This record gives sequence, C-alpha cells and structure tokens, in this order.
Amino acid sequence: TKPLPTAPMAWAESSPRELAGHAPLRRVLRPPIARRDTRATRDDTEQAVDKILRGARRAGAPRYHLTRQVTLTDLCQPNAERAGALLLALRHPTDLPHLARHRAPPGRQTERLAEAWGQLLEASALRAGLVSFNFLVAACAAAYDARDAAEAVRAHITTNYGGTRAGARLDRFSECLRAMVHTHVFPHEVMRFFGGLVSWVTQDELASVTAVCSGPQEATHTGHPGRPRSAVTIPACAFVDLDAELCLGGPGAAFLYLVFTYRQCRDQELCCVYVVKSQLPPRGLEAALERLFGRLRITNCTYAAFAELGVMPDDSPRCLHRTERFGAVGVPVVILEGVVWRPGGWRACA
Amino acid sequence: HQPLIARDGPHPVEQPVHNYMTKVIDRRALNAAFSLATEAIALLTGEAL
Amino acid sequence: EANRETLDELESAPQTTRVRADLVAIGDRLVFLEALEKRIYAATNVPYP
Amino acid sequence: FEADIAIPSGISRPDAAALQRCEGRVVFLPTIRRQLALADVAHESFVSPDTLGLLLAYRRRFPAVITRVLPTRIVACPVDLGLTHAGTVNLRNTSPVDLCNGDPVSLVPPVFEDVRLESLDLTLRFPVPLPTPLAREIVARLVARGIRDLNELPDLNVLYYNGARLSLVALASVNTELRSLVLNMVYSITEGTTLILTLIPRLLALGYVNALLQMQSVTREAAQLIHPEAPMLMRRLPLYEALVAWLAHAGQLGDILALAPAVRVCTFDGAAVVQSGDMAPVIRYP
Amino acid sequence: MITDCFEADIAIPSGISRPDAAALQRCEGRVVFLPTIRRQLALADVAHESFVSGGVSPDTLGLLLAYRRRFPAVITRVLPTRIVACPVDLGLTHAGTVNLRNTSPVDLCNGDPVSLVPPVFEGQATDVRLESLDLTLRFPVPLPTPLAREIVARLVARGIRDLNDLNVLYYNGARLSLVADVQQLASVNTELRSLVLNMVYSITEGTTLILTLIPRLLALSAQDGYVNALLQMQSVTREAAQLIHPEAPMLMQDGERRLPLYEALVAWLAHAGQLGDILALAPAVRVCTFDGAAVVQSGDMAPVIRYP
Amino acid sequence: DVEFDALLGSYCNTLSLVRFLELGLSVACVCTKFPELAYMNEGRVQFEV
Amino acid sequence: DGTGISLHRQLRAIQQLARNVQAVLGAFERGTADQMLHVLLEKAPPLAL
Repeated sequence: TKPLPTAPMAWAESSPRELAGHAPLRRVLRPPIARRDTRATRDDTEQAVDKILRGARRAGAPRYHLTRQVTLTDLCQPNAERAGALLLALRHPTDLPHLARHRAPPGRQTERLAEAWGQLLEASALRAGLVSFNFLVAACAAAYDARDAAEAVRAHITTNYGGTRAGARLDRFSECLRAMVHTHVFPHEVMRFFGGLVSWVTQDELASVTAVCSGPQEATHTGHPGRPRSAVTIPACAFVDLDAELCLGGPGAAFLYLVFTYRQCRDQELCCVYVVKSQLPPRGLEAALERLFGRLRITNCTYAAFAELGVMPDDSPRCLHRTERFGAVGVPVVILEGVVWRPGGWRACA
Repeated sequence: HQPLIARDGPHPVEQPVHNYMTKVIDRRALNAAFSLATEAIALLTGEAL
Repeated sequence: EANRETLDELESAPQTTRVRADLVAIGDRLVFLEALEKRIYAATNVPYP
Repeated sequence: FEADIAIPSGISRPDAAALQRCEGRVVFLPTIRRQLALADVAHESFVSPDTLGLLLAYRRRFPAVITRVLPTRIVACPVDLGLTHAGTVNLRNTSPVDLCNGDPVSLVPPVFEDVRLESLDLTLRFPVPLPTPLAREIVARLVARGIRDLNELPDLNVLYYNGARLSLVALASVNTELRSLVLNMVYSITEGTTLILTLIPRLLALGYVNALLQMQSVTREAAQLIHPEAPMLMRRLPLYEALVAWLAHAGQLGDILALAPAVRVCTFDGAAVVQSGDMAPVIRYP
Repeated sequence: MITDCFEADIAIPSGISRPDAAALQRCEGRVVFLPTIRRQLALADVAHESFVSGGVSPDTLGLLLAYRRRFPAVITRVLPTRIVACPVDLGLTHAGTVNLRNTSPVDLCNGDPVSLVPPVFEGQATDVRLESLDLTLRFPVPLPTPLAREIVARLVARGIRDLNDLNVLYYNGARLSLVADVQQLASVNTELRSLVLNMVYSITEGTTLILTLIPRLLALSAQDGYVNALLQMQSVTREAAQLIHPEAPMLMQDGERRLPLYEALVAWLAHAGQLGDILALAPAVRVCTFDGAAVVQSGDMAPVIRYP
Repeated sequence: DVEFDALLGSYCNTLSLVRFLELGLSVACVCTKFPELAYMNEGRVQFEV
Repeated sequence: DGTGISLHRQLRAIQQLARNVQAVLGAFERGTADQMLHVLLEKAPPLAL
C-alpha cells in the first residue's frame, strides 16, 4: 500500500520492467501495424463488502491441490496429531481374505489374514479409512534398534487417541501387519500416500480430513488465519539420513523417500517404516538399499519396497531435532522445513 | 526478408524468415611501366644543356 | 518505420554526356550490345578473354 | 491449452447425438495441432490392429481427454501439455471398476467387449480408464489364460477389487485377439531362459562372481538348472549374437507392458470413490 | 517458478578468448550432467576433468555408468557470464517445452522417447575443447530409444567375448557402425553382474511349465508366417528343442490355490522387462513437435515434453 | 602506422504487400464477410430452376 | 536500465515486431489466392474428360 521500499517493492506485489513492458505494449502507440514513415455496524458491514470489493479490483505464489476425504476415526486420529503430519490412505479391506489365498507361496497359512483382520474390526468397534503416520510407528516399534524413542511413540498413543484401548488395536494392527508379510499380501501394496495435514473437521465416529496432495507445505490456507503456517514433523525412529552416513557433505536439493523393510521367516517377521532423506536419483537408490538392508536380504525374494515422497528445494536442506509434546509425552521428532510434495509409485526388488 | 503465404492444415505452420549475409571485399592491383633512358636523364636534368 | 529512405538514394544526379553505343532491345529490356576487342585489346599482344 | 477436431459435414441427428454422449472419453491424437481432422482420431487411423498394436499405438500417439463438444468441432485437451496449463479435466468412467481417490489411472484397450458414426462412415473405439494396480494384473491374467490354451485353470476367471467381482470371461474372439502378446511372452522367456542355461555352465567365472552366484543359486537356480537339464542337455553356436537380439526384444516389451499412468485423481469437495458412469476430476501436474 | 523450472547455473570462468566464447554459444541445446542440484556450479565440475576417476580415464562402457550417477540437464541459454541449465529429473519448464539438438546422425520421429548415449559412433567423438580454460566437454548423443537399447546391447555383448562382426548396426536403412574400442574389465564385470542377478530372479517354478511349450512353437512357426518371422534366423530355442525334449513335473505343490504361470509373468517383468533400463539410463524425454512435422532431422532442434 | 576496417553500405529489402483484390483472379471470388462465421452451423443457398 | 543501450535495444526489438506483423498479415492475402487455386482445382474436371 505505497510504502517507501520503492526499489524492489513493485517486484514483490506481483515490478519495474513490467511498467516498461507495458510501456511499449500499452502506453505507445497507434501500432498494431501502422503506416509508413449505525455507528459500528455500517460501516462495519460496508467495510466488509469493501474487503470483498478489493479482491475484485485485482485478479509469486505456487499452486496447490487440496483434497478432502471424510474418514472414520478408528485407526487414525487427526485430533491428537497436529497439523503437519504424513497421512497414509488404504485400500478396501474385504479383498484381503481372498488375495491371501492365491499370492501365498505353498506351505503358508492363507487363513491368517482373514482372522487377524477379523479381530481388528472386532477391536476397533470396542470402508477405505485412513491411518496416520504416527499411529503406524508404534506398531512397527518392536523392530527398531535404539528402541527408547520407539516406546515413546507408543506412550502417547494409548493415552491420547480417540478410541478405547488403541494399544489393543496396536497389538492387533501390528498383528495385522505381521499377517500381511506372512500371507504374501505385502503392506506396501495397500498403503497409499495422502497429503500432509492442513486441517480436519471431526464429528461423531468420523472426521473430514483436508490435505495437500501436491504442492508446498508452509503457505497453505490452514483455515485459521491467525496461524497460517504448518511444518512437517517426523519421529526420530523412522528418520534416516544418507548424507552423513556416507560423508556426503556436498550441498544440493534433497529428496524424500518412504522405505519399507520386509523380513520373511517362519513366525519371526518384523515390520519397519522408514522415511529416507537423500540427494540420490531414484535410479541410484536400490544400491543403497543393498548396502544398509542387505542384512535382511540374506535372511530372505523382495526385501525392500520404496516410494517417492517429495523434494526439499533448498541448496542446503535444513533439519531440526526437537521433542514436541503429544499431549503429555515428549517424543524426539525430526523437523523438516520447506517440503514440496510430489508423490510417486512403488517398487519391488525380488 | 522473405514473405509468408498462410496455408491450411494439415500443412505445417511456417513463420517469417530473415536472412543476413555480409560479403568480404576482394582486393587487387594494376601495373604499368614508364621506363626512361640515360642520355634522356641528362637532358631533362639540365646537365648536358 | 520498417520503411525508410535508403541513404543510397539521396545523392544528386551526376552530369551526363551523350555517348555512342549500341542499345538493342531484346525481349522487354534495353541492353548495350558491345564488342570491345577493337576499342580495347587492339594492336596489343593481349588476348581477348 | 486445448486442441480442436473438426467434424466433416453431413452429420445426422443420432450421430451428432452419438458424439454428445462421449463428452469426457479419451481420444488419441497423432500430434498436437490446432486444426486436426476427425479421421486422424478414428479407428481407421490405427491400421485393423490387434491388442499388441494398440499398445504400440497408444505410446506414439498423444492421449487427450475430450472436453465440451460443439456441433461444428470437437475440442479436446491433451494430457501431456494442456493439463499442465488447464487445471482439472472431468473424465467419465467406462470401466466396470469404481475409481477411488488418489488412484493413478492408466488406459487399457477394450479387451473385454465402440461408438460408430454411420453418416460420417467411421468408427471410434475408446480406451478403458482403470487403475494401474488392476491394469498390470488384468493384462497378466489374460496372457496366463492365453498360455493355457496353447497346450486352463479352475480359477483365474475371477478377480476381486473393492469387494466386487470381475468376470474376465463375459471369449473366443478375445483369445484370438490377444494371441500375439502370448506368442511374444512365450518367446521372450524361452530365449531368455536358454541363454542363462548356456552361459552359466559356460563360464562360472573364477572370481567372486562364482561364489556369490551358486550360493545364492543354492536350491534356487542350481537345483532348477539340473531339473531343467534332466529333460535337457548341456561347430560353433551363435551364443553372443543372440543376447543382442534378446535384450532388444525384451526391452521392447518392457515399454509395452509397463502401462504408465497418465492421470492422477485429486478429488476435492466430492466422493472419494467415483462409480461407473460418473465423472472423476483429473489432474496430472502439481 | 521455483517449483516449475529450476535454473541451475554453471558459472563460466574469467579468462576466455572470444573464439572459445563463441564455441559455447554454439552449444545452445546440449546435454550436461550435474553431480548435484545446486544453483551455483562451475565448468570444472561439469567437464571431463570432473568425470575422470582416480588415475584412470573411463571407457565408453563405464561412461554410461557415471552418467546414471548424475543429473542430466539441458542448456537453455548461454549467457556471457554463466550457463543456465534445467535438470530433467525435477521438471522441465513452466509450459514444459525444452529445445534439444540432434547431435546424432539419426533423425527422430514424433513421440519417440529420447535416451541419450555417449559418442559411440565412428567419426563422431566431437568434444568441444576450451584451450583457454583447458577443458574438454563430452556432449552426449540423443537417440531414439530402440537404438539406445541396441547400442548398449552391443557393448555388453562385446565385453563378454574378451573373457575367453558385432559392431555393425542398421536403422531406417542407414548402415552405421560404432567405435570398436578396448574396454576396462572392471567396468564390464559390473554389467556382467547385472545380467546374472536380473536373469536368475526372473526364473520361477512356473517357467518349466512354459519350457514344455517349446516343441509347440517349432510346430507353430512352421505354420504361421508371423511366428516364422518372430523367432529368428539366429535364435537359440530352435536349437535347444531339436536336442532337448523337456517335460514338466506332473503335479505341483498346492497348484490349485495358487497360479503357477501368473507369478512367472510378474516375476519376469520385474527383472527381465526392467533390464533395458538397468544397463543403460532412462528415457526421461520424448519429442512432441507442435506444428512442424513428424520428423525432426539431424542437427535441428526438437521440442521436448516430460516423459515417464 | 595506421590501419582500420570499414563497413560499406548495408542493404534491406521490401516485402511486397499483395492485396488480393488486385489480382485478375478476384473475378472468380464473390467475397462477402461475416463478422461472426463461427456461431453459424450449416448455412445454405437455394437454387430454383 | 538507466542506460541508452537498454533504450536502444527496445527500439531494435520493437521494430522487430513490425518486420513480423507486416510479414504475417500479408500471408493472409497471399493465403486466400492460395486457397482459391486449391478450391477451384478440386472443382474442375480435366478437359480431356
């Protein structure tokens, strides 16, 4: 509104050459081709319409695609988990007891997934829903090494998620996950990336979750114009760098990847969810999965299954390590800053 | 400058064209010989006079 | 202007005299029809190219 | 950005009402151009090919969703370009499978079962927009059906998606139709698995490649080698000039049977599941 | 614009003679491999001096393997102070139309994907050398991908001959041969390892059901002209069935509830259909000219649309 | 010592503007223009004999 | 910029449009005379028939 930063101030309002571009176009000339040679309210409602009319006088910023999806709140809880977490959508659940009968190698129990999932519908009642990211960490917490913060994820879930004995669902949904790998219907073939949390509107039994299926994170209309900001938070058991572990100190844009690990043994099967940050091409990633996760390759013939997640566009990608309070429990959480979401597909490595 | 004639599909859409050449100058010379003689030099010089 | 007076055009007309040649009209155009070897090249040893 | 397809004159009342039906159904156009005749779109432009040639045709051609259809011309928005400019394009299902939100959508030639304009004297077949996890199975099942007719199964005529049953039978034409994929899938494995069988006994390279292979091939391939070489055996054979001819053929089918998604679905203010016959909002660019 | 393009900038050094400056403006649309996606680089990081390994210059078969560890970027404008390039792997342009340039002797058609290849051809290894900066530049060669799958197929297959002609191609009636050259045995072992891992993983228990159908094929290629034109003159299966009569195990371990052939196809595509991308690099680019023609000839620019 | 280089005259062209109705061919056309042709579907003419 | 060169490079760029628009609009008159031949010919059978 006519400040005194008058050098580049015109450039941020969209510039100085734009009036010069409009000088040869609009200011001059006769070309295209020429010839030869009622005290408070009203005006409060009046300045309300004036707050509408100024938006009609005129019409940089990137583009979004917001997605809404009304989802029951058994497994995931957008209430407990703050704005800026990952969300993972699921398929339809009744295809699970039939596809386990066919894709199973001979000598395995096909009727395990039909009963393990059947005891979660009987545990979540104590339909393509949603599972948030922080709920999924504590289910696979029994296969992470430091294990101090894998139990910190499990601490705030049983006490804060909407639902009676979500920890009973945790030992059932992880039993559902351990029934996935055994019955050969793999969990990467079910989980679908949904956007990061910007807002959610709940009700009885269900919630209207809004997210960002494509775009940046930090400038979304959150819904509350008091706080139009939202940063991405990931717990420290799933966050795996690859720049420090290989002395790769060179700057550049960084990529984000989801990574699953499988472990196929006779009634000793583990699950793990990792979120890998790297500067590597997606064609030059499976060699790194050979390097760290060749340990489960010897015991296993798919052993890993990954998917793209998004891009940190900074020449120096920026990380933070704080302990946010999920209710009354502090969990070590890696903070990612300025993430531009671009989804992708999955991959098998048999 | 070369002109356009606007055609229809499915003939591709041609654009105005412009041609710039610059030619280099080519250089030469000519020759002619005036030669005198000796006793002729002495005269004009004024000597033998 | 994409159209100007060519600077080449602003010189005054030179002086003209009345010279003898052979102006043949071939088709629609005048041409000097000229054979030099008598004027130039005569009574020398120089060939006529 | 949008392209335009002119209808040639002499259009009847139901044939113009036939093009009014396919509002949002996918058209392959040869090159992105403003004037583009409707004979380039039709099934006459594909010469008819079988379902291997139609997989070859859909890669060289440019997929484009029809938008609104005017009487004079058909307007279509290309996927690779005009969807990076225009935001979201409505797309009508023709699949028996209901599309969920966030599904990468690929198009499949109409193997299962064709709007024909009589007055213009040409036909149109359209692809089938069904999701990519089903697309890589339904192509693979019909090949697996096709091999067993070349000597089937009790099952494999049945697929489940979203708790719903699919009938791949709905068949004598289809087995004749998809036969050329079968003759290429049978061939690409047989010249595949005979070059392995003639090169692993050839070298067993001694350094670390020898100990790494047979330990990893312990009861996996070394058992499967002698199980093949039980009903098999071990001048000059042209063993090295055929890997050139094999990798060129095997990398050729990898482009065909990939079935890359051209379309993603970000529904907003609508249903997460778009049923058959309904239209789904379609983007692919961020 | 930050999300739409990503204008990576190679800085040009200071001391450049105007002939060596006029050489780089002749390299308007070329292909340049970036090691990172930084916005500030130098020509020393691009050039062949950054490409050479410890002590040993890589041969052409290794020159592929250090392409796919990098970021192919297309030069878009050569400024007098710096070079602007846009990486392919992120996203091409706002409108998504980049101008490349056929350095190849092979024309392109519309809708051909473009895989790029080192200067493999004879009379072709053209490296723009800046003598005022002491920098050579190997600008790779864009090709139609069935040449680029066959050119990499000739280089691996010649490499296995040296562990104990082939160097002649044809494409649209044009005879073209590639450079026969000595090969580093360290690099060929990496390509040899990537075959044996990828071919064995494509073998499943259902493949022996398929190998019983080989005498069906030779009975069938005597009837179809299609299959007779399919196998080859230089096939192996025509030889390994006249010496070999295979048979299947008659019953399978739980062969009713599971599908033995369907899993063989899926395992085959994940290892042998993928295999052309594992040796070479990926076709991330195709050709969609708007209004010119079906064919962009050699030496001429071709517009580019992003391509999976 | 003194040397130098010179440009001598530059030379342009003129694109000739052809007006269609100048041609003798304008006989065969009867050109009446719509401002809006687009909106019109099939139009017609009626010949009675 | 505040230079004269910048102002000079507009003028070179503006008068580049004139060189085009003129070169284009002309292609429609030369364009019609192209259609008419392509039209009339399709109407015309050969004399010999």
